[PDB]
Amino acid sequence: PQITLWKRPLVTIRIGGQLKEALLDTGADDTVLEEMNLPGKWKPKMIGGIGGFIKVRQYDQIPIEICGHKAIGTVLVGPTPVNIIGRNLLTQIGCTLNF
Amino acid sequence: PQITLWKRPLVTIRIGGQLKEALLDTGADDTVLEEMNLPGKWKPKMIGGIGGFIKVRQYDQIPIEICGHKAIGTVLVGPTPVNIIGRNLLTQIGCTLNF
Ligand SMILES: CCC(CC)CN(C[C@@H](O)[C@H](Cc1ccccc1)NC(=O)O[C@H]1CO[C@H]2OCC[C@H]21)S(=O)(=O)c1ccc(OC)cc1
Repeated sequence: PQITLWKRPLVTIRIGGQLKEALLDTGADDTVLEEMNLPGKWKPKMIGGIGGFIKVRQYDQIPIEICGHKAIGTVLVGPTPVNIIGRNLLTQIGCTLNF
Repeated sequence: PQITLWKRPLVTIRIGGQLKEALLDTGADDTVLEEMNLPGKWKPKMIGGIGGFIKVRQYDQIPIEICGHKAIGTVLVGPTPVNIIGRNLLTQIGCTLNF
């Protein structure tokens, strides 16, 4: 599809039994999801943006379905105000910027 | 151009005869540049990111040429981690997401 940017590029994602709305975010290196209790091993990390840093938990090889497209990779979980699909998964679903 | 996302989508922008590198950031509503001087009236504003809120200076109707595409719009100046081109200007240059 083609997503214009008149509004926030929010799309439906699935992670296990949770459907969430998430931003397709070219400015995000990594995917950052709102607090959720995912199974498996993780490692602590700090990520920085406008305002400073937040602490997140890094989970690897997590399958995520983004608008029907399959992805699998690292997801960072922590107290973000919005779910963010970053470049690590955007590439996997074939996403480009065009103008 | 078509821009893939295996690398950060950094582009050269022209603003006030200066060349800067800025990140095409679909997860940003607003264009926010690191501390710089711009002419004219500005308004104090606050904006929030992943790490909390910051103070910025809001400049309206500023020309920026992004990859040779002309925009004229609002530019926020303040302590962002990196120069970002947000949706307010991405829309002006006809940028869309495609997958
Ligand atoms: C370092 C570049 C940029 C920060 C500039 C990175 N951010 C992604 C942005 O797209 C966030 C994504 C974001 C969106 C909404 C809320 C928090 C974060 N947008 C953002 O801060 O936009 C601000 C400018 O416009 C405003 O509109 C939205 C918030 C304001 S991020 O959320 O902080 C972030 C995401 C992933 C990541 O992985 C290492 C590290 C940081």
